[PDB]
Amino acid sequence: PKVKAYLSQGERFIKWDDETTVASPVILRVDPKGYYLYWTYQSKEMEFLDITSIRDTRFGKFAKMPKSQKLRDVFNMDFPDNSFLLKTLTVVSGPDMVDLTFHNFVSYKENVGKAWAEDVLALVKHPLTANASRSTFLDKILVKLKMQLNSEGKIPVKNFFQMFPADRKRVEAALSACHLPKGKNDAINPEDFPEPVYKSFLMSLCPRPEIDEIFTYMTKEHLTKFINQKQRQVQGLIDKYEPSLSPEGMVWFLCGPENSVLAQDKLLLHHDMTQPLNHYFINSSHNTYLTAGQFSGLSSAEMYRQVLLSGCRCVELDCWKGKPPDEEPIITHGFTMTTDIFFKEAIEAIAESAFKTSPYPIILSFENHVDSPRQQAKMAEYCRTIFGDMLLTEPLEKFPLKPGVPLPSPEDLRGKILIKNKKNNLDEEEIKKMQSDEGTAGLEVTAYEEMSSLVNYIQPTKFVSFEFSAQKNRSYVISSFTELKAYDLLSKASVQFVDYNKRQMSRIYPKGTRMDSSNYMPQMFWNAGCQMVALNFQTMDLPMQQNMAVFEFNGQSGYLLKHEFMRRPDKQFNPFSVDRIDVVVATTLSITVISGQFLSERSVRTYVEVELFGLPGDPKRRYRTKLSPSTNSINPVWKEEPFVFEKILMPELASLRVAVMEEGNKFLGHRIIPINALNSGYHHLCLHSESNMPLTMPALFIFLEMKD
Ligand SMILES: [Ca+2]
Repeated sequence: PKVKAYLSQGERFIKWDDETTVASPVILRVDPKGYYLYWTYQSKEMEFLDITSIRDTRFGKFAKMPKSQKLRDVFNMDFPDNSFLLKTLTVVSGPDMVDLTFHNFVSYKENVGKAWAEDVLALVKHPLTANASRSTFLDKILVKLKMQLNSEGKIPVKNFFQMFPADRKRVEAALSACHLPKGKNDAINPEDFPEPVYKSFLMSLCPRPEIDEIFTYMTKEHLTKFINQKQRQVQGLIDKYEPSLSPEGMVWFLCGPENSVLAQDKLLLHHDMTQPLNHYFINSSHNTYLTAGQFSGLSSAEMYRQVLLSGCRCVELDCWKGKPPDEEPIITHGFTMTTDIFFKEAIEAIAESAFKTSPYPIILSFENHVDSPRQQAKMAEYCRTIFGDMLLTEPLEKFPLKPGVPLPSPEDLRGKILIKNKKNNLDEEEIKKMQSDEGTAGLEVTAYEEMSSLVNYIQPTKFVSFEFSAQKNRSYVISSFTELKAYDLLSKASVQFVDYNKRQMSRIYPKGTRMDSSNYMPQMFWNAGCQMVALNFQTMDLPMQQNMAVFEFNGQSGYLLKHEFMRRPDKQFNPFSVDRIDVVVATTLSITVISGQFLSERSVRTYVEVELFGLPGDPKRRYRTKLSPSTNSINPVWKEEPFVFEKILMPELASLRVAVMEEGNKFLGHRIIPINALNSGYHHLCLHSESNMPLTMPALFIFLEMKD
């Protein structure tokens, strides 16, 4: 995705901060490679923001507004017919959904911020941007080093120490090996640090003798043999990667884009999007308005923006009456100490962000406690007016709400918002039981005409039995279960649950005892064909690590087509009891964890954990490498046998977790990858954060092999 020329040429803005009240003129740019959004002050200083760190961009009325009187005067915000809203730009960045930074800009020229917002987000959100080769992430480092210059236009040696902080002596030695100065207060001409010199620097700092071991120099014939035998035109690869094929040439080849750990086409939108809505796994958030714990902490409408921007397609609104003297509907976790937001604010947030990154339909799960015709009427009017044409207010002509009629497809409902709401306890012991399980979901109130009229394809009803649901044969009825109730059902009525999910929707949500907003592991519910397995997006624990990872695929649309046997009515499937037909494309996966590079910002021992998520009958062994030989985190090499996952039964449903840890089990980076997206051979596995964001420094070198 090429960086448009105007972005690299730059535009004039005033950058402002509310906490400091400082407003400074800047030129804003994206570098030609699209690694950094950066701004340059009049005094020549620069600040950089990784493109991969950007979560959203906002223009006009959606941008952040200056709150201090000092800044309001500067921007003439107390004036009739001012052009301030034609000048505002906000860039939102952060390592997860909650820890957000707002970078705020006001353009000198009118209207330019719209293009900046749209084009920058397009670069950030392209499924391939985060999935570049190891070489690209290494290049990102080089570009930073060469752009962050001192007063004399030179690279301070201290910037090398900051970039590679684990071992100063080794950095000094690598600079010296390149005939560059290594003095603490020395500086380097950027002209003396082109790509080949950078490569030499890396080879000195981070030697790769484990790659030299594959040479058992290469010619055309020998390298062709390697590519055809191990990795599952050759002279052109030598010309591209050989510095003078040498060991170093092989290093760069193996770090290059010709070698991809993923079948990258699978990151793009590519699933059949024309099947009934309930034939997909749907990315789903629980108690979306909460930023932290379930019992206390801030509620924020910003959570709706954040989850929707990551392709979440099902969110939750817990609606309550205003607290007298207030008479305006609010969103909060009832009977707790969580803060309140206005219902209106949530609708405004959803309307803004709903289709920015995915065009496919969203479902709003209302948990309604507003036992007021007036306040329900306000709720319904907010939805109708703010969502406008986005709101699905009536069923589609092709899909009437009658027995035997399937749900419409994601494609049939492109750009539509669907409302899930009802459509037309007392003592200490009972309270405790409810709090431990369904929580406030056990306390919903009757819907009146205004709210009822908005409900069509997602009608919640009390579950009776799978037999009863099958008899009634209504695809437009949804059943919701706590993790506890659904576990009881999937354990005791597995086949019936899968069959239910071929016709109707189920939504799963965390039990009430999880007051710290911990998550349950989603796999067992996906295994039963459950579509909306709702998790707390503010908690990037293992469940969310998996959720973010698997939903990155299919364009981060928030929809993944379920396995054929979870869809077609003529093949009964039981995830606990596979048959001959189920296992037709079973595979055995071997992964060898060979070595790691720049794994930590400090010298500490490290190890790698590997496991598989999948069916009950899938291989359950969890592997760990030994600790690294020493506290060397620059280039540890392990001496491990392949980790074998024998008979992955239905690879489409399985994912491989590879997680890198410091001694003590402190997270450094990970990947969770659907089995069918993996390429075989020697690869440099670039590591992601808990929230699946690409990390620049750390990588693993691995060998993958798959057999029938
Ligand atoms: Ca709720």
